Amino acid sequence: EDPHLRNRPGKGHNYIDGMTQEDATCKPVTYAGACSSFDVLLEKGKFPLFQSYAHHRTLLEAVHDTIIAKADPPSCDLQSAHGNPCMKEKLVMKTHCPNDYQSAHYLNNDGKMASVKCPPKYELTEDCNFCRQMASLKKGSYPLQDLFCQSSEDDGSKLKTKMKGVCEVGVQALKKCDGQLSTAHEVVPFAVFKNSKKVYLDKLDLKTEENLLPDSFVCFEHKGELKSFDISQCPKIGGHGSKKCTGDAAFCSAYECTAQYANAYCSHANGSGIVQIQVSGVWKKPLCVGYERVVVKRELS
Amino acid sequence: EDPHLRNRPGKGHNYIDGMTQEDATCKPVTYAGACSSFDVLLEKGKFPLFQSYAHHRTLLEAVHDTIIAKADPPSCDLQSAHGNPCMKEKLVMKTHCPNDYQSAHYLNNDGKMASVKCPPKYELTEDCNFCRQMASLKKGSYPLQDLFCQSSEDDGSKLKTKMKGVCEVGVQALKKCDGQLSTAHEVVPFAVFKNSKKVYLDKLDLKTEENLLPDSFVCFEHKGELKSFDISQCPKIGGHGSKKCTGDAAFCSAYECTAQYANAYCSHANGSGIVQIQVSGVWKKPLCVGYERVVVKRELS
Amino acid sequence: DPGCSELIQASSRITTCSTEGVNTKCRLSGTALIRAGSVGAEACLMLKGVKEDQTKFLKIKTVSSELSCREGQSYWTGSFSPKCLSSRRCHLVGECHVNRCLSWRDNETSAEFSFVGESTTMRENKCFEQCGGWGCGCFNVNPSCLFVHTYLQSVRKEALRVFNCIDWVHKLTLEITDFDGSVSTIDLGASSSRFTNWGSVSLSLDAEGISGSNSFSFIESPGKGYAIVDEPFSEIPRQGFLGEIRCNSESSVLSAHESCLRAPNLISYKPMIDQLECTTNLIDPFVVFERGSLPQTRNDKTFAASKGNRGVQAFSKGSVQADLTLMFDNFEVDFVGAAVSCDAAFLNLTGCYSCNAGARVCLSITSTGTGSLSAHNKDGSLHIVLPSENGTKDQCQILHFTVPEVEEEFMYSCDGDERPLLVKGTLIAID
Amino acid sequence: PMIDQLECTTNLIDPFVVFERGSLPQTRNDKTFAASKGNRGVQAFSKGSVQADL
Repeated sequence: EDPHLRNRPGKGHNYIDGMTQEDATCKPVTYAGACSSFDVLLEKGKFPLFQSYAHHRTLLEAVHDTIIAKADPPSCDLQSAHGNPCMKEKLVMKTHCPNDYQSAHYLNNDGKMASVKCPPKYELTEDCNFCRQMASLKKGSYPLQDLFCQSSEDDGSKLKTKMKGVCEVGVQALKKCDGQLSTAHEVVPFAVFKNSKKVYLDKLDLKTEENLLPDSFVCFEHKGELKSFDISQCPKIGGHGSKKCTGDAAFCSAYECTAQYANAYCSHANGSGIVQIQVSGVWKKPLCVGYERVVVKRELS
Repeated sequence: EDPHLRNRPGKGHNYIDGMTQEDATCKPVTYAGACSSFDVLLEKGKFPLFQSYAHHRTLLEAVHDTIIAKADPPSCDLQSAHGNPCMKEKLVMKTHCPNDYQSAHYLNNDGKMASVKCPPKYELTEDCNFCRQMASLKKGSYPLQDLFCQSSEDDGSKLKTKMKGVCEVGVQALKKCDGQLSTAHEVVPFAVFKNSKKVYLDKLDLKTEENLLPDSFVCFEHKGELKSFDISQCPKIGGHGSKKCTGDAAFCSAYECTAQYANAYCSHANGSGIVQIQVSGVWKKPLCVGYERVVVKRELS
Repeated sequence: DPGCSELIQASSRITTCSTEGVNTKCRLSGTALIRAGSVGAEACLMLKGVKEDQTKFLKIKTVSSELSCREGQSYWTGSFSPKCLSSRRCHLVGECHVNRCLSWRDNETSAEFSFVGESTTMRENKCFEQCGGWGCGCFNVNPSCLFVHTYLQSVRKEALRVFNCIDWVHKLTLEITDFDGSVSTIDLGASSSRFTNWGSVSLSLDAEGISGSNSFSFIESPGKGYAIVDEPFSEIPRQGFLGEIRCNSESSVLSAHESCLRAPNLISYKPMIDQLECTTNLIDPFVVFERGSLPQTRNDKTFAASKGNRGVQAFSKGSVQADLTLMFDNFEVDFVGAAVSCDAAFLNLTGCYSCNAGARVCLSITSTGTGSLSAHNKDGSLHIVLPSENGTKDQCQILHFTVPEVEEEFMYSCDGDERPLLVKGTLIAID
Repeated sequence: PMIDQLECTTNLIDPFVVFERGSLPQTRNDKTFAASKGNRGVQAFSKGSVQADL
């Protein structure tokens, strides 16, 4: 089942900087849309976290949501010399990158959209650290991290990495290890709140608290395939908003149905709610939580 | 850890005096060329010792490394009459060897590389005793025994063969057996020290101490498909080199790496390092540990 | 009330200090041992760094001695009410055969009841034959048939969950306080482990239990009090027994889901040609719930419910003798040397001596800055820690002594300099 | 199970309890049990004579 795999509530814009080859088909994201930065997110056997949390937000959709700023530069070149921002955070990665790709975006420590791009027409290697000569080449980027976002606004400038007993993980300089460093590639989650740093975690505990929220409804155009339509354009009952909206009994019981005056159809959906995160015991609202495979240096003794 | 069994550290020479007709495709030993004295060591499931110690030297390369002496004469002529010094040492080596060969090297009593020769036009038989007439003829040398070589300067000239229960092995006259003896054919390993004798081994006790050594790394190339290059050209910490090379934590922890600015990829090897031996109840660092199948005369009532 | 009754020093093998940013911090990569406190008493953990003033403490507040129960085979139950539906048809008309209704399956929807609708409840289909002729409105001489379609629905707005207890686990609700001041309330039973921010903790020694618990069934009520029944656990649900109709969840009883279990041939019927009254003699659990409502008097113990966490408990009247294992998962403990002043004064000293209870001390700490106060004696067996802030507040904790005339000199400080202090108070003999 | 919460735990016996309550040296009947010096292995000490043949 799962009729809400490709439908993106709210914004739904997967525009990448530098790799400008999919601006025609990428905004918005409909059911019959084409975009290499979203098709691999629902691939069987790749990112199960996005398949489980499909009715949420992504990285670029969070950048275009006026809540996450972009890095400078947003698209770094792989053929530079010294002083490359996308070098230390990229070489310590571990997830294998597929073929027929040139750009690769991820999340930096400061919490901005960081991406890399090679000169045309050079594709990525096996690890994605370097580049090499060139199915068909994709017109977009490849998400290097399996993270998601939502509509949150809590501050997290006072919360730091809570990884106890860890010397240096990823690119952050936590504490000073007294024993011998044990280089091992493991999976360590991360969490980024509203304008904060990359706060790593150890035991991710995510819960869902669904309630009467406007994000639990979708709307698709009629057909005498499917299209895209924003559900936030439907006002309450006994009122008039910007665009017309209509639906069935569940959608008409809370919102005003305009019958044939609209161009869509509201249906009873779900999978939204308010997802919380377990950070330092106190349940907070995540904004950029996910998983990143970096190099973990633990103590041998 | 890519398996590269063609790169030879040090000199990489495989030729003997009196029969230098293989100095074109085997001086040095690289990916280009065809030499029968090195191609037979790369057989699948035949020589596990050379496959385990791939990044180590051999016997001829150890002789050309000015670290061990050679036998006199180094190439015994099997065609001349009135006998030859290379007869009682090779006749006891009852082993199998293919045809179309002209030379075969082994170890004598004085710890020197004793080999034979075959002037045109003569080829070795199934045993290698005499030379007969002859398709292409392999003008190299077929290794009759499996061994390796490494750099070592540890003293040990007063240590001879220490065996128990064997009165005579190979051709050396060990202990005096006043009673009887049984002639059998068994595989007994041997060893050699820095300017010593052919010390046979009864209890094979070997170990590998993998350490940050220059001969334990393989550098690649950057195109824009990762072929080998060289390891002696990568710059060091505080030194000077040709083109810049980079790699993981092992290559960058000991040498210099610039990642993006570098033009080579130095990765860690596999199965290489300090190899020691356990003889006479003490640990020593030999030059090369090998085995052979000769005549073993044990004790008998 | 605060007050560590048993205090122990951590070993130097698992205590390694460091220095980062003009501060001396240290982590713990081991596990210490401390005696479990009684009702009111605590069990602090003194941690030492590189010198004397740098001293941390980890207080564990013990609520009371409880004996939780271990749930095993659980099931939900409740009251229900059938609804008989009659539909008589003539013989040789569709499926009006007298031989088909005899071996009619319950999971087979007849042609005369295929228009009921979405009925995902405990439904069944029978087949009772009647008479024929022109006396009951039938055209055929052969006797007619009466189709039966009865489904079970829920009529009670609440339900009950009947379960048992295989063993009484001695659970101890501990309020572990971290070094910085983070308060965390957890619980430990027998040898169970939890997950805290400082690592993990588990109960060690346990010499308290109640035998004979399999022959007692418990009933849980949503929000209301629990119950107890003096009978063994319900085996197979049969006719005329408490728990003949069970389920698996609360929604399976409040909505009468078909995924539950029931007694076969339990729904009775009244074949009255055209009329039918399906009535069942279900057992009402509310009568037993009212006759046996907690709390009750059972032997020398007090059986009651529990607050916050759902579960059965058992109040005891014995001593508290247990051990705790504070497992530190390599957690760093930092400390900043304060520099604020604090002029404390003695108030009173009430309580008892030579017992696990202790004695309450009164201290009027008057400081000018927000920080922490550390106190100690002379030989090195007593330590008092109390928060300090700008103002005049009355603090204190529970202290243990073995003499009614307490005349021990204390050494408290708040910035570095230590000043003497004498305490006094008359205690009573408390066992 | 608590809707969205979960409290998974076990009930295993801590071996360090018996390890600490029965730490060597622990005498038995009339001997003395202790560890070995150098080689790993349990041994025992007696108070008798030495009567053996090599």
